[PDB]
Amino acid sequence: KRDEKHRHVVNVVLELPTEISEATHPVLATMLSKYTRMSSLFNDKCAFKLDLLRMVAVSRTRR
Amino acid sequence: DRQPLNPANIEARHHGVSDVPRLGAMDADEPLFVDDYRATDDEWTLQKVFYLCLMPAMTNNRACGLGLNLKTLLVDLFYRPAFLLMPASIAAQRQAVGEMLTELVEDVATDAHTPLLQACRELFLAVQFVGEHVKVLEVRAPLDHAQRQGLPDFISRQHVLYNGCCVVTAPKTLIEYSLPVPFHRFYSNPTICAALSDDIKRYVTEFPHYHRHDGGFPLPTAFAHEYHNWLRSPFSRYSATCPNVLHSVMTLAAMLYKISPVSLVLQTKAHI
Amino acid sequence: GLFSLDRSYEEVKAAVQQLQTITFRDATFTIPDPVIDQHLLIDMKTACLSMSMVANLASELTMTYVRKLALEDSSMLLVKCQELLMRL
Amino acid sequence: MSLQFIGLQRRDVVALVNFLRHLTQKPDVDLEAHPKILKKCGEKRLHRRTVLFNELMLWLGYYRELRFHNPDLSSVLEEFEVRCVAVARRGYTYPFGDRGKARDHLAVLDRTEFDTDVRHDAEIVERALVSAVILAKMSVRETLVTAIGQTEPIAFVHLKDTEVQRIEENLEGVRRNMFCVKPLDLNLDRHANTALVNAVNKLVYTGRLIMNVRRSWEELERKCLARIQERCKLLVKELRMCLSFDSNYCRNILKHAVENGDSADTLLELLIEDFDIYVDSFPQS
Amino acid sequence: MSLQFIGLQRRDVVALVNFLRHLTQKPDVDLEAHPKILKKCGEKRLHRRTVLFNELMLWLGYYRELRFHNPDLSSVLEEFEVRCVAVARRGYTYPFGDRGKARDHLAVLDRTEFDTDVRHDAEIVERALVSAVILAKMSVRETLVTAIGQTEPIAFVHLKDTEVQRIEENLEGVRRNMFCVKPLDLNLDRHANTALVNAVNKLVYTGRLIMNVRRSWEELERKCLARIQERCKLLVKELRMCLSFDSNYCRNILKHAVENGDSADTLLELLIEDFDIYVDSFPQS
Amino acid sequence: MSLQFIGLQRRDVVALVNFLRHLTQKPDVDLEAHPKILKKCGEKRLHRRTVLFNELMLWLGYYRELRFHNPDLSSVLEEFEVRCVAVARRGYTYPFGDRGKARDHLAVLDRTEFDTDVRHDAEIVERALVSAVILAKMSVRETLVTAIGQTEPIAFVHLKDTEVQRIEENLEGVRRNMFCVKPLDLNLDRHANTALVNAVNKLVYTGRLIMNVRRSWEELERKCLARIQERCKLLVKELRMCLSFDSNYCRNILKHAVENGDSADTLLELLIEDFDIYVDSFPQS
Amino acid sequence: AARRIPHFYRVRREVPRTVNEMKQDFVVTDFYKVGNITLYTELHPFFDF
Repeated sequence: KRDEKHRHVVNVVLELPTEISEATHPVLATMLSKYTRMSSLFNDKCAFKLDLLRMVAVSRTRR
Repeated sequence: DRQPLNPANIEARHHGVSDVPRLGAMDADEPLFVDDYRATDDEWTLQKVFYLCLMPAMTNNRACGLGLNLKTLLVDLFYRPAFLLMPASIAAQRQAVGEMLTELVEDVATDAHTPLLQACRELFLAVQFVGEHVKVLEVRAPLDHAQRQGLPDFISRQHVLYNGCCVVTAPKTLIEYSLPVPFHRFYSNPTICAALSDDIKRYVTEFPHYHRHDGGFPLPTAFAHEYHNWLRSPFSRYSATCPNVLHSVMTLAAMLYKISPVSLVLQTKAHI
Repeated sequence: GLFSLDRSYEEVKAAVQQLQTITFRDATFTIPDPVIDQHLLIDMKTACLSMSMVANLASELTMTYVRKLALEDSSMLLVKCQELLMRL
Repeated sequence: MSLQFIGLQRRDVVALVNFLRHLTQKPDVDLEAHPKILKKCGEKRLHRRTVLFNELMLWLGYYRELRFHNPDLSSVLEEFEVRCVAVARRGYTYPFGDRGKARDHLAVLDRTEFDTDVRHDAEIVERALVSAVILAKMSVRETLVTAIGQTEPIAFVHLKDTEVQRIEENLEGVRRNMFCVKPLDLNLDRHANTALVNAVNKLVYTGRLIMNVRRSWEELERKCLARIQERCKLLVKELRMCLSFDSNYCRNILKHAVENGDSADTLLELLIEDFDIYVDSFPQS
Repeated sequence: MSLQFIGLQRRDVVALVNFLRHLTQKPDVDLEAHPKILKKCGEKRLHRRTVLFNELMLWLGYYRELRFHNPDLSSVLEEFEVRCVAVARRGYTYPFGDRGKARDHLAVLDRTEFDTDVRHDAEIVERALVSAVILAKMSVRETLVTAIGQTEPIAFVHLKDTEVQRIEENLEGVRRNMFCVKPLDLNLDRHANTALVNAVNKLVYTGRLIMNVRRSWEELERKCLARIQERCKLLVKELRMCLSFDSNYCRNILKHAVENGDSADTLLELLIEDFDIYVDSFPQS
Repeated sequence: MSLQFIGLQRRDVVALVNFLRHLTQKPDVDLEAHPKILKKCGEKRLHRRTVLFNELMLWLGYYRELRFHNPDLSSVLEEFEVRCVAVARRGYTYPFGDRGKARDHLAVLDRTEFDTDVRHDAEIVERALVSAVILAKMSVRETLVTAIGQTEPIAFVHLKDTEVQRIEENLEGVRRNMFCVKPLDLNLDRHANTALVNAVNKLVYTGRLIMNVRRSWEELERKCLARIQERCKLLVKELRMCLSFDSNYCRNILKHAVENGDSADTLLELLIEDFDIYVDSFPQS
Repeated sequence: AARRIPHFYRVRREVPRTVNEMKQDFVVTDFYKVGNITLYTELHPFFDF
């Protein structure tokens, strides 16, 4: 089921290298549930990369 | 866009939170996504003292405005394992941040005790505050009741640059991602703007006399409204030659005194 | 005579104290003991009657002319007429 | 309320009779919108004479339910005049750049009236909202088309697109079924709007409600009558073949033209009171 | 649309959902009047953050339910004018000592109308009632206030001590739950009283009813937003204490303004749709 | 508040209160109209003392529901007050055979007003309608009857018998029950009739309405005030026979006069509260 | 406008000057001489024409 949606998002959209495991990355491990919802607006793949970029920055901001 | 942006419905922005719809909505004139906090009038005046008096007088109309394509730039510099994989050599770490960012952070900002990665990662944390792409805004403001006496139907055009940067010179490494946009009486430099577009470089190389900074090389038809501007040609005639001295900075403020009847009655009581 | 009715007797003293003095042609003059009476009362009736039958004869545009004028053009005469019009 | 059918199984008659009582409640109030109910009618289970007659009963009974649930806009239609006069209440006080043009729109707004007859209102509404929105845009100084022969679209002003979706979806569920009203779409903001627009938008929503219901009922009647008048023609041409008494009784009933509000309701009673006698002709089971 | 909570077991979650489904039919519609429902949040049992968060969700869903029901006054506001018009025609025939003094009160009574804003609605209710009780007292030749700036207090006239103590229990029980009112078994009519007095008494009743509903509703509405800022200011202090991905996520949600209860709706919808991501930030068990 | 019956099982007490609580909804709102309720008292089955007491409880409680529901035709009364004012503006323009003979009726029409007493209202409308229904006859140059002592039977003029029969059955159904008036679908105007006559008919309709309701209400109350006085007049005789303390106690409760329905409510409120002490007087089963 | 600002400079057509651009180049002593062709534009101090 949804494991195929998560793979399609990790690979068809985010195009993350195979070295970036889904299980390893926790901040990606939560955002996948959210990106799965927005089944539309997958045409612009450049947006989800920058969104995950900024969520990773959310993950490590001490201030 | 073609219609006023007054409706409070059209303005909202979200920071520190994932907005894929906003990030996609980049490049759209519509909902501009303006930050929550509004400028208080006193610092609103300091902005006009700076960009409108200080900068043209200390730069002599050499400055120019330009917007950056963040969508294709931030994804280009970042989005490497080195930044996706972040914990909570000197050259092998150059490869990690890439050739594009190494040109920027290597000598400009790193101390002998801070490696390149510990320095450049501090930059990564500002990615969470990214806003829209560069866009120009018109401001159709009628004049005050003391001045709208004659010609009541007059409406003053403005062409401010939302989400942009003043530019002293062309960015050498971001030259692939910069976007030159001359709009104002100042901030319309041919030397900067031709360095960023062959479309303007051919224009100037056919028309060398537009290279001149004083009365600008003719701005776009959207931006070429000389008469409805607040600040007409005498301002650039003055800033083109004025010596970059503090008093030549103040004298623009005295060029800015209004010709209201209340301005006249108030100004004359002072014996000015 | 018109203000005298529907007003408290102390207010009427303050009004009559000034309505009687007249500065025509730079000289002042004063009405000798002006007094509300029956002789003013019948004139009250005829003035209120004619002035009320005036209100029911002006056309929709005749009353509206001032509103039409001020919304489009302004001058000194029109400023005070905007004042006597109470509110809108 | 005494509907009968020739060949239908009693369990199928239960669903068809219950369809009368649950008609307005369900979404998609249109006989075609429910194909299952028409498969329930008896095609290919019953003979053509039975099928074409069965559809006469369903269409006359459906037309009867529609008139019982007589959709009655006058309660809301009175409130429309309150809201419209409330819009003019602000059109006068509000300043404009050019007032001598908007005065025409305020006069044209003062004209609106409700005839006791329904069929003209879908025009009057259009005469008002176009005149009202051309006013409301000038509240916020929207660019206005000057090209002659162009009517400004009727749309909500300064209401968020996600809000406009939720409000037009309710209007579409109104166009689906006139009887059910859910005016639960009130998210307008205290701060984000101006004196005119606050009322212009509510007036536009009420006018869109009134016109959508009028058009929805008009579509329902337009299809009902054309369907009944065709089924009568098919059945009359069908029974011409038989000579037996029970069949000729049907043509003698169906000579009467169905064109009226009252004529279908008379034909259905006249076709129900005498059902015992002509049912023999239509073959069943 | 579904609310979320952290520490509580599904029993208490369903308890709050049922507490919120039945809000209008519940007596004492005030969350601060039901301390056990706030204890249901599990104060002193769960962590300070989870306590604060389930409380913020309680207040946000409660304020959303208030907006969802939002007591309409359309029918009683029109009945109040319909009732109001009666006293004028009852008083015209009556003989007064100084008919002009009472004609002023009848004229104040007959120009009554309600401005579109809910703010100006209560003022007419009071001015007409001042004009009406003074009229009824002139009808009985009873003492009147004369000191400048002084005004007759609105109070029922010629009614028993028990009867007013009984209607005031009703008018008070309107304050504690406005959305529903139960009309008194007792009728204000009296055979001893003049008809004008009975019309004045029923007018005073509707006026005090409108005033009790309006004042209490606005009081609850502002109090809810006061508690909401009270909660968010403390919750941000709690979330700053322990940085992580999800603790830093809830803060960036809470950075936004709290005013304008549509903004509380925005915060609740954004807080629900993004719930899955920061649920682990709050300790449970 | 809690009615008390001696020998009546809860199956019948529930019926007696269910008859009261739905009184506005039943046709023929008269206690005598429903003889089964008079039989539920236990007459000819219980002893006479208990029979009269249960009949008395029924009469006091029915009178109470009358005083409570207490019809109030104000919303229609103002429409009648407007239509009478329009009738004169119509009658003034239309040329008359006699300028001065109609002057009397038009001045009678100008003088209509509603007295502080409600009871005078039915008279006013009567003297209103003699003012109009005669005048409309001169409108058509019809020869109205002038024989002494008969004035002019009130009647709609130039109307279909199909319409007058329907409007008459409507007025009758209002006559029997005066609380739930049913709004007509009829349009009393006819373009065929004279423009003045459509106004006379729309006047006469509301006039007949106000007259019928006031007459029927006074007719019921004038009867119940006799019924309760008869029940006490007969019950004091039965109570004289026993010297028991409670037997003297009930006579002391009955000492007070039932006139002025206010006393009819006071006696009931008192007769309930002290029911426990004297219930020992009446035999059971 | 920001995106299509290069599109303006693709046309090589020279852009005619406005009047008050042409009005500045005169010296303060030559502004009044007949050789000024913009003398009729200076009708009024507070309003440029």
